Amino acid sequence: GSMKVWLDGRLVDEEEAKVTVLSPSLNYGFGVFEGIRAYWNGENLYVFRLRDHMERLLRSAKIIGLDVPYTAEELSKAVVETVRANGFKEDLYIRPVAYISKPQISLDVRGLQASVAIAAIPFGKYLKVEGVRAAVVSWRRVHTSMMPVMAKATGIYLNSIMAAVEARARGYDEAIMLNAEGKVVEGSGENIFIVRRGVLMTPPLEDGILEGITRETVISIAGDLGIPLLEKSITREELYAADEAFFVGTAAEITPIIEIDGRVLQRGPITQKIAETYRRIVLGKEEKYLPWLTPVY
Amino acid sequence: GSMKVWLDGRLVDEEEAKVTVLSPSLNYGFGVFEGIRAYWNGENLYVFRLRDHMERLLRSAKIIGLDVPYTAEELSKAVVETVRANGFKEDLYIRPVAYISKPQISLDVRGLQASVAIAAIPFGKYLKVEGVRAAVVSWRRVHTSMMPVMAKATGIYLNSIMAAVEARARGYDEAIMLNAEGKVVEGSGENIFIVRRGVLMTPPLEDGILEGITRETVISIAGDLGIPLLEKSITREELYAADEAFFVGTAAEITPIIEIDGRVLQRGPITQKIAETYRRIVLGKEEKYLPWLTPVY
Ligand SMILES: CCC[C@H](NCc1c(COP(=O)(O)O)cnc(C)c1O)C(=O)O
Ligand SMILES: CCC[C@H](NCc1c(COP(=O)(O)O)cnc(C)c1O)C(=O)O
Repeated sequence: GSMKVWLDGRLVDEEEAKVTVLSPSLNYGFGVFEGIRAYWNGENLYVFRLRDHMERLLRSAKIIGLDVPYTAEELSKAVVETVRANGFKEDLYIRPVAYISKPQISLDVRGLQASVAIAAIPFGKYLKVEGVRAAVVSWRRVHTSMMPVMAKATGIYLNSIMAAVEARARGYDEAIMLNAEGKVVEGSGENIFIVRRGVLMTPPLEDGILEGITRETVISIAGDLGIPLLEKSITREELYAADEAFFVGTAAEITPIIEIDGRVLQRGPITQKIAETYRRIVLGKEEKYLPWLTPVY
Repeated sequence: GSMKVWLDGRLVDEEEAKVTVLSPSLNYGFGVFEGIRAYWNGENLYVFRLRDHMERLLRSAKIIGLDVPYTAEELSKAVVETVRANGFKEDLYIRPVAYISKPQISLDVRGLQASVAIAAIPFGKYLKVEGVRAAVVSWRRVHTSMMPVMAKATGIYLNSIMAAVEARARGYDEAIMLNAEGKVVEGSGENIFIVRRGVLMTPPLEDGILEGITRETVISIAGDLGIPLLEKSITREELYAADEAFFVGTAAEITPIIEIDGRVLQRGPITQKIAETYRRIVLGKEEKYLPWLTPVY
């Protein structure tokens, strides 16, 4: 067992895909990354919303001032080449990461050129498919006036780490974070939805959350299924009182939340319908959505 | 030209001191680092407050939940061995960095063991010794309720990057950041002092700043010199109206601020006295302080 990894145009062994410990990306949290799934349906391997993830990678890089010298098209091709070169025929999580490979102590990162690495890794479920127990954590989500939280920027994730570790140490599966204004915004690595009186609600972008591609997927799904949907701020009380709640994300997929700070919630019907639909979409069984699947072979 | 670098007990070439691009330290800003100077006085090479920096490295790691399997003593010896092994006889900036060397997508970083790398690099002045022009930037310093800013934690520095880049792009030498409550707290990589009516003032730790070892040095210096000193919050207006102001830091040393957002300040007498004293201290000419100098040879 040793898989290949794309790195600035070249396939190398995992063991050779390394960056100097003096990199300002390692020292100062200055890079961007992505999370992309590929699903095996029995007949092919499909990368889900590949192009969308690669355009977001570049939006992230533009947001933080990182120069990524590749286009979204190149990056997309790179993913396909990398999955091929390994001959995977199973569910993958794909990690592109863009970082500075030059050693540099100076915070002045102007004019640097990012490298990109892409790894593909066998991956099953991230959260219990039957539902997870969640805790609102003491750590607040980092705020837009301090760090650009809408970007999937590496240094921001120290915030997600504090959150994730705190919930897990206390026995739970996942953290929920509030923003600076006390609104429910995000799991450590998931966007969040609740259902209240048959309306689906998810915090708006302006609340300071990652603009998740799963989130966006679920918004279209709700459009198709005729489920009324509001992008509206959510408070802790609404979460405690929700008829249902669930997390969404590339790794997380669609996962029900069956407990929040000891308050029990049903594994609910809207969650279930959305989870079933999303599975059909990613496995290639919904014709309308095939433009979002990139065949590897 | 190729220098040696300490890495988990072993001296290796810079080119071999590399970490997998899948490291949660690279992907999620989860590590800690230090900044340590060594000064050449003509007769020896002295590392300044080595032990203090290494104990802070470990406080940082304890703060963010990173397990560093070395003691401050070991880390100190490592620095000396590394400077020796390179045979430097000149001014150095030393970068220890503690990070996770295992590849890992999961945010669950519990139970991991950090590696440490230590590099030493020739280094002269960071900011113009005659004084710098500074701008209060649009980016706020990250807040304690979101990230542990008192630690020298890698992912936090994306905040310092946004600040430093913004000031430099607009033509200035350095950024000043306000905290969430609007108080002047820190440069992108410096603590800040002002002098108002002959009293030296620097923001208190609780304002959300790095507990700088230079800052601490200057507080003792002021004690010795009989300069009244307050650890008190500073507002923008006080900075505009200061009789003098200056930045301090390992890299920065003691640097006057001669302009803030177009408002001119004198290169002042207290700044000068503190800069002259600090130089004498680090070059070994002040007997009282010799316990803070570690001879390399
Ligand atoms: C492992 C870190 C989590 C990681 N990010 C997913 C993620 C999301 C949802 O984003 P999307 O639906 O675009 O996947 C929301 N919020 C955060 C903090 C995330 O990490 C993931 O790649 O799934
Ligand atoms: C290159 C990043 C700046 C870096 N940190 C120094 C530094 C200080 C002052 O700390 P000390 O006096 O302990 O050095 C204050 N504040 C910040 C944000 C810093 O980066 C330095 O190593 O000097």
